[PDB]
Amino acid sequence: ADAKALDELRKPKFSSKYLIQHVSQKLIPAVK
Amino acid sequence: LKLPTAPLQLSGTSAQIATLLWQVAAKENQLDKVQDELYQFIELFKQHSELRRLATDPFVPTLVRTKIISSVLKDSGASEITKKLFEALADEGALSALLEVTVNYEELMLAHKKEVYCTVITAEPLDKLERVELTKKAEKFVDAGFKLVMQEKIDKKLLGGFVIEFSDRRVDMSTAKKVEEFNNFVNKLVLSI
Amino acid sequence: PAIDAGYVSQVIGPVVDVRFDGELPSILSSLEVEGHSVRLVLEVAQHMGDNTVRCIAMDSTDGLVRGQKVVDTGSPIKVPVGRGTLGRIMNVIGEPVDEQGPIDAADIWSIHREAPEFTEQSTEQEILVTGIKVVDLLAPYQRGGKIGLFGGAGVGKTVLIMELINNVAKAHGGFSVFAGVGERTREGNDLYREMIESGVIKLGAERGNSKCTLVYGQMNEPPGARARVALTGLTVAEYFRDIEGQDVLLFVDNIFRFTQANSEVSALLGRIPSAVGYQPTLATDLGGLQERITTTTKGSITSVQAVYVPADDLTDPAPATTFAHLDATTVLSRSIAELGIYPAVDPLDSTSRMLNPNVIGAEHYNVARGVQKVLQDYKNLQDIIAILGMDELSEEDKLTVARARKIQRFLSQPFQVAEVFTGTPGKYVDLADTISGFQGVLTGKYDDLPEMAFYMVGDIKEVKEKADKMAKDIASRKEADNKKVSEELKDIPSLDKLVSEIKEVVIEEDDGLEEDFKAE
Amino acid sequence: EWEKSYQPPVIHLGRVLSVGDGIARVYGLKSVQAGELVCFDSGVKGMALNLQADHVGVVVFGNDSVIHQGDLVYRTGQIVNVPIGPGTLGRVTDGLGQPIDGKGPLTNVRSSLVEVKAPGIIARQSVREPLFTGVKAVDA
Ligand SMILES: Nc1ncnc2c1ncn2[C@@H]1O[C@H](COP(=O)(O)OP(=O)(O)O)[C@@H](O)[C@H]1O
Ligand SMILES: [Mg+2]
Repeated sequence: ADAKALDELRKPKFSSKYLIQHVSQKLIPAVK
Repeated sequence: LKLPTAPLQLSGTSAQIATLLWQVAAKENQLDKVQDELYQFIELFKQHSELRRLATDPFVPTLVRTKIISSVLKDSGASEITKKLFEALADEGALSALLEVTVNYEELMLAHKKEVYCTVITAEPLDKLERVELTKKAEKFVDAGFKLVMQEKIDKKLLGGFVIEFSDRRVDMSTAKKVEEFNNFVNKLVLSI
Repeated sequence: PAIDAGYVSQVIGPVVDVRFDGELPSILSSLEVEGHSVRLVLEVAQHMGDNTVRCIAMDSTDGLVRGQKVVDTGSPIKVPVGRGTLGRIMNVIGEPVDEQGPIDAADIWSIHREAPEFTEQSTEQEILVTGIKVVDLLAPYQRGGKIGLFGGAGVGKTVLIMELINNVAKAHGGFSVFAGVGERTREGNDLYREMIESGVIKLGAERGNSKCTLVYGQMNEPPGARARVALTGLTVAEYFRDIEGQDVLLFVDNIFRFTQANSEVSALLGRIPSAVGYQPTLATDLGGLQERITTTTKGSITSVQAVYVPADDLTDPAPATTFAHLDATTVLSRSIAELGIYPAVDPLDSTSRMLNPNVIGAEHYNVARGVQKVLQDYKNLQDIIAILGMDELSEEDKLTVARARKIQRFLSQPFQVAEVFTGTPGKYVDLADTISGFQGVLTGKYDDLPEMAFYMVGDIKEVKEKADKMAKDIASRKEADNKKVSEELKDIPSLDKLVSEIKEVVIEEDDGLEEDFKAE
Repeated sequence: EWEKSYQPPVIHLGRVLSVGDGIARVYGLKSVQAGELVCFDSGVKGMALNLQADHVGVVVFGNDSVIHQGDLVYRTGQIVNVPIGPGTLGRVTDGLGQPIDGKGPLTNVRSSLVEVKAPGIIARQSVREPLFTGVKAVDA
């Protein structure tokens, strides 16, 4: 799927950051 | 084979991923783990433009898509279900489905914790006894021992009482619908008598 | 109740998608919906692919929710068959609809089976004398063969099927099965009451001496029921052929409604349509149904099926596919009915495999070919007779035209089942009487009679009886009007004596409608 | 006795996904019946035609220009019905049983379904009594 539950995914809900701060340390060499 | 059954049936090909993602994370008891892991990618797709290029741009080769997702997820202690999930979507180019798997993973997680998000609209803000009256009055609308999570809003156009907005259905226990339904019943009864 | 119970996934009219959590049903297996207003039986048509089956409902799906639990019977639609089904009425799922209690079942058979194999086929061509002149002469029916009555929308292929019932079924000895597929419910009630009066269907304690089973899937039914009631009637006939081992008659009114009901369903089973708008699997559905209606070595099924033609078009694929499955074809045409010739059988479009000189004899086959030669030679003269006039043909041509107008009227016949709305008594004609009379018209023994001497008569004696009956009529002028009514003495009363006898009726004061609507 | 027996029935909602070509696709209505009369928030009724896995196909009894994407569709709980009874005699109604002659609401009337199965073989009898049309070409 519906829309009104899917507009709520525009908000940050992660409640942990052991991936979002990890991937930027390894995305840019992998795409370069 | 022998998987735990999903809490509720769902739609096609995007919720069927999230049903299967729930059905293997329940055998691992990592239901709250990957629901946190799915949410981190949604902010990750919000940050980097070279990462959501792998889900929208149709000119990246399907080798370079499946290598970059593996070359990032070698590490960080992400769950082995999700690093098997993202390699399944990167081989098929279904990385765009993650925004729709997550909203279908949510209500599977919601019906596993048996919570239902409702919304209460009253004429005035409540007491602490009026809330425990309202909770057991509104517990007759859910179909099991569901932990009701209320939200509170105010409309003085209602002249007392409450309505519940379950986002599927609505029950109007207000006195405004009570008096207009009363007047409809009276004015239709004198239509015959 | 977790496994072996699936839930309704989606409902598209008569097509219900049912989702099972595991251990799906087989195709053709019947399912039951729990908590419907009537008994709703679904029959699995496809395995859609994601633990979803796709079913066709044998009743209306109005009131299905997409969560309803659907139990699987583990078997196809199984109907009662046997001798306790005789004199009863069944619907598509085998339930009684005559309010005579439960059906005493010698067996509970599935309505789906394969056709009998090649080695069980029997090649025996014996004639079936029907009493109908055009049928016995120009397209004779096989006793043990498949018979088709083609025609569309009021040409007379139900009065032909009732005359065939009245003639063949009463003088048969075996059992009959009437499978009403997609027809009027008035006609099914008429046949049931008419068969009660004739003793073909007996009620109550002497019920087992009945000679007919009715299976009714009439035109008020949803398209899942009409697409499968011919299979139920076929199964009731197949039990008598295989197990009881005897000769039966299967009258199927409008086998076209089977094709049409599959054509209604198949638009929603998600298929590319075929030609005129029909399903792609037309010929194989019709073939797999029709290849079960056969005579085998263990029994006989004489199959009389009426086939509707849409828009009076024989090139429509549902009649054109039916044409190959039939031994005797009887094509009823609308223009012959508009000429007043009833039964409106086109003699130049109806055929038989019994019209063979090694089967029916030499003089019968020769008389039939001579009648068809005269009728074809007249059909080739229709344009110049229309636009130039009758007065410009040759003498042999206008002898051919006169003999053809004689044998067109002589092929018509009063039916014993039409005597309630015509007034003429019905005329069963023997086969030898038909051959003798048509040989008489062909050789030229009867060039002297009028044309209307041949119209609606039994045989060659009744054309001469009607000739003197209609040539004493032009001499029928009697004297003095034979009154004996002028002032009859105390036999004819006055008018106020006659109004003095007629009873007063009571007129009940403005329709009384609100007093009994509030009674409920 | 009405007020002592008064239960505000849980109205089941549903958004409109897509309207046009005379048919709305309706998200939601997970408990709706096939052939049920649904009611849009514009006051225009509809009939739940195709119950799909992800939406409900609703044919719209009326002009579909008043339906928007995001409109709410309340189900009425019953298969498509019209008011039948002696209170319809004399009244000019539209195709859903609502009176268009402006003579007020249909009093002394009761709703019944429009999609009823015809009476079966054992429910009929033969047609005996005549119906005189008053046309002598017909009645003769
Ligand atoms: N054998 C017949 N003799 C006289 N009239 C007939 C005959 N068959 C049909 N008719 C006339 O045509 C109509 C159609 O008959 P019926 O057999 O019910 O046709 P169908 O089933 O093809 O619509 C009858 O109501 C009657 O008026
Ligand atoms: Mg008919």
